[PDB]
Amino acid sequence: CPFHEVFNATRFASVYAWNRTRISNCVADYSVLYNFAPFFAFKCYGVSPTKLNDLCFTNVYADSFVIKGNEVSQIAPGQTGNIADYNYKLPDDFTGCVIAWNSNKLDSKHSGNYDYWYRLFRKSKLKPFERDISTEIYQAGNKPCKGKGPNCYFPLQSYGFRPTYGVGHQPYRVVVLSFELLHA
Amino acid sequence: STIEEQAKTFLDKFNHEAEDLFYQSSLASWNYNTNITEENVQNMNNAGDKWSAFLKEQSTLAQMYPLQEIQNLTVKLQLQALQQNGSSVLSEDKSKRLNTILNTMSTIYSTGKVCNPDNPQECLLLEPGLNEIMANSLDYNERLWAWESWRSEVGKQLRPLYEEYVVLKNEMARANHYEDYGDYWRGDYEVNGVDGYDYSRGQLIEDVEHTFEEIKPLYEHLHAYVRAKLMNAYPSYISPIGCLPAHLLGDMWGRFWTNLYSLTVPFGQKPNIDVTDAMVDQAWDAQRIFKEAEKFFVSVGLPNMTQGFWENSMLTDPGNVQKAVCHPTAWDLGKGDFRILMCTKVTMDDFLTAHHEMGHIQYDMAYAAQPFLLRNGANEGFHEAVGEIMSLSAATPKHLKSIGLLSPDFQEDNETEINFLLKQALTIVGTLPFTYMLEKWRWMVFKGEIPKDQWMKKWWEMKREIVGVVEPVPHDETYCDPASLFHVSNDYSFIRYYTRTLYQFQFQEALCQAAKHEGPLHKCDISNSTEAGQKLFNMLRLGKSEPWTLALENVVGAKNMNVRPLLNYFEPLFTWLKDQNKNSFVGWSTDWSPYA
Ligand SMILES: *[C@@H]1O[C@H](CO)[C@@H](O[C@@H]2O[C@H](CO)[C@@H](O[C@@H]3O[C@H](CO)[C@@H](O)[C@H](O)[C@@H]3O)[C@H](O)[C@H]2NC(C)=O)[C@H](O)[C@H]1NC(C)=O
Ligand SMILES: *[C@@H]1O[C@H](CO)[C@@H](O[C@@H]2O[C@H](CO)[C@@H](O[C@@H]3O[C@H](CO)[C@@H](O)[C@H](O)[C@@H]3O)[C@H](O)[C@H]2NC(C)=O)[C@H](O)[C@H]1NC(C)=O
Ligand SMILES: *[C@@H]1O[C@H](CO)[C@@H](O[C@@H]2O[C@H](CO)[C@@H](O)[C@H](O)[C@H]2NC(C)=O)[C@H](O)[C@H]1NC(C)=O
Ligand SMILES: *[C@@H]1O[C@H](CO)[C@@H](O)[C@H](O)[C@H]1NC(C)=O
Ligand SMILES: *[C@@H]1O[C@H](CO)[C@@H](O)[C@H](O)[C@H]1NC(C)=O
Ligand SMILES: *[C@@H]1O[C@H](CO)[C@@H](O)[C@H](O)[C@H]1NC(C)=O
Ligand SMILES: *[C@@H]1O[C@H](CO)[C@@H](O)[C@H](O)[C@H]1NC(C)=O
Ligand SMILES: *[C@@H]1O[C@H](CO)[C@@H](O)[C@H](O)[C@H]1NC(C)=O
Ligand SMILES: [Zn+2]
Repeated sequence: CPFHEVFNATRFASVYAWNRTRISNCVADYSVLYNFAPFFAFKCYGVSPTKLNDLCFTNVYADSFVIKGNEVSQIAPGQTGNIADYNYKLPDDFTGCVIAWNSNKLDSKHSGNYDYWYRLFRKSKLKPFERDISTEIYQAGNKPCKGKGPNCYFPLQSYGFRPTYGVGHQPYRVVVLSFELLHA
Repeated sequence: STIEEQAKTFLDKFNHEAEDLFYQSSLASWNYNTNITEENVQNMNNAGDKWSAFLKEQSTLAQMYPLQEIQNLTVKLQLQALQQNGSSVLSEDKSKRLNTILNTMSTIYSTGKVCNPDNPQECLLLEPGLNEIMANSLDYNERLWAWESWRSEVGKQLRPLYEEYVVLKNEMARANHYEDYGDYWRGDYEVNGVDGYDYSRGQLIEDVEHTFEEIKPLYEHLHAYVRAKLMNAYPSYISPIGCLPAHLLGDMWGRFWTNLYSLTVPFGQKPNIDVTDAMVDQAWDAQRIFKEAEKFFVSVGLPNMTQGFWENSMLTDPGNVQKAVCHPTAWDLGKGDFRILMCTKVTMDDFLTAHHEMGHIQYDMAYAAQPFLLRNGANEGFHEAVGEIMSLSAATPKHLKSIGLLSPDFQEDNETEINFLLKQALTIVGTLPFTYMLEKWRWMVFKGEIPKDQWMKKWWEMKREIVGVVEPVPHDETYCDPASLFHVSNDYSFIRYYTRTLYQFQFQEALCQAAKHEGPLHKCDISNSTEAGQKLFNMLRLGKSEPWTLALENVVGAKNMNVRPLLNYFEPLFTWLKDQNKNSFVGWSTDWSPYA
């Protein structure tokens, strides 16, 4: 089954444009990823893995995130913050597993990895499993807006990952395996 | 649709832009500091120019939001930091003139040298050179020659520049809705808003006067003892009741009195504590010193160093291959990057400097969670005080005996304690009047009570009345004596040191009381005392988000500056001085002058 293309790729997607990777039509063998990829984060809020043999998945979804260090705690049910409210929101009844791992050796650069973006401003809150690609400028004042300049601001901002950052600022490749058990 | 929401969004954008820009600038600066190479200078210049341009561009857009329509007391501080017109209130030509005058003053101070008479081919700089003469000479004529020379060559090339500097700075200060530039600096201690913790800009002067009115007896006794002891080295140059000449204080300006220990030691037969031989005999390195400092810091419950600090921070001099600047400094590059830059040697002085720098790093690491604009100390005095409390606490004989660097059978006597107390006093107590007088003179000059033609007539007049030092030769209005200092020729404040010195002993007393210590304060170690660390943490993580009065009250228990702990720390020395000088005279008269 394809897990090699899902976990061992050169490039992933930004959190604002997170890839809802489709996994289907194969046999679940991710125990090698236990040893090949030492997942430091592994939180399962749904059923126990030991029950996974009773019910399998066909139309299961997977998510690929590239986010900061002091943010994996924000990817949890009932949590709040910038990313949870504007970028990716999980439902309260979330049955899935969050997995994260450090990616200094392949997602950091001396000049700066200016290829991963994240939403900052939006005139609303998000709902579970919603994706936004809009690039229209954000309004902050009463006057109508055409272009940047005054209070109006662009809605997207990029990261500045470097290999010599601290533990809380180094990029974490975060597979939020929000694999939906109810839908498959 | 309101103003508060728009201000919140504006600060949100600025917070994310400034982090990246500042990190780039700091990394470039560190890379320059490691080497000495042209391309590093080019990169540093480019990064600094970009950061300054971004800050200037962002400053203009922040004035659109009125300060009176926002009631949050947290975003208001950040906006007040940002809404400040720096030097753009005046016209472009005036700003160019101010930048030129500052650069000229700095260049004149930096590259000043004096040549011995009739020997044009032999000229000495300030460092090395005149400093060695000031710190390690027992002669009389040479010290006076150097003291008069340095000022004669430097100050007259700075006074006319300083007049225009003062005029333009006053113009800018009045354009910024202030009273003068002295009020501009006093505004750092200003607190407005929440009731019960207000601190007007004018309260600082009264507080400093009241606090200094209590230190006078101890300083009087110390001055009398020093004057009595120095009559043995300069038998025919010191008045029995007069003031001490300023050229015999072991320093160019008299800021510290440390270099007089070899002349005023009470018991010269009994040696002091020096563990250098113990350091050598056990094959100690810089890594061992740093790990011992880390062990000391963790003994009180504080966190320890990040892994990256052990990799990106250099500890020893690379050698002739590279060329670095050996100067201890704690670097906070942001985004979780903390480094230490110091060339370490096996010596007790480095053993204490490591503790000072690691305290710096701990304080910097404490407030990493606050927003970018609030990532600093409560005021300009907390930082070095937090650094120095550890250095004072780590030099106790009990700690040295506990770590095995001293012989367990060394019977500590009540005679070495006097020596240690005197050595500490000569460098702590003897600098407060100098700082206080310099700041008072600067404030009086900026305010306007002293006309342009009556500057020096006050400058030497205050000395005789406060510090007890007299000029060896007369001076006229052409000289500019204060500008000879680094902090006066270059635009720098000077009231930091007085507040830091008063805060450090108060914090030490609070921690020692919280540590269940029995005995004199000078024999206090905060090691193995969790209660002595957690309390300090309550101040470490606040940062600038709260008024400094509340931060001070959270540890000591009082919301105002106090001096009683400082005098309590020196009680046995005070008693010994009182007993010793019963046959001498305390006090000085402002009539005796060496030149008349
Ligand atoms: C002045 O503005 C600051 C923010 O600029 C306000 O501080 C903020 O206060 C809110 C509460 O109203 C904090 O929200 C937090 O939300 C989480 C969500 O789970 C909740 O668990 C917390 O208990 C808390 O309510 C927010 O973190 C905090 N932010 C900061 C930077 O302090 C402050 O309240 C304003 N002043 C007044 C008087 O309202
Ligand atoms: C220093 O900061 C102050 C604000 O704290 C800036 O003052 C503002 O300056 C602008 C331009 O001079 C003023 O706009 C003009 O106001 C007049 C009178 O209301 C109006 O007739 C013009 O059409 C124009 O709008 C603005 O009112 C003024 N605001 C305040 C509160 O003083 C000042 O420009 C800054 N100085 C710099 C950046 O050099
Ligand atoms: C702080 O506490 C530690 C732990 O008690 C002290 O280290 C001990 O010192 C005694 C000296 O008699 C040794 O017998 C123990 O073996 C040491 N502990 C360990 C774990 O080795 C330390 O000396 C104390 N520091 C101060 C300054 O009192
Ligand atoms: C992952 O990719 C690396 C580099 O191509 C390769 O050496 C390694 O064997 C791969 N492991 C997996 C998951 O197949
Ligand atoms: C998502 O991942 C799938 C499977 O690797 C890939 O085929 C597809 O191109 C990706 N899409 C995006 C938007 O990255
Ligand atoms: C420092 O200088 C050496 C040689 O002078 C060079 O090899 C090295 O790359 C330089 N490093 C930095 C950070 O400038
Ligand atoms: C102190 O440093 C040691 C050495 O790595 C570490 O094991 C310990 O966790 C540190 N203490 C704290 C409170 O971080
Ligand atoms: C130390 O104690 C002795 C006790 O015999 C006493 O005579 C002496 O005055 C004390 N002080 C000094 C400085 O020796
Ligand atoms: Zn320091």
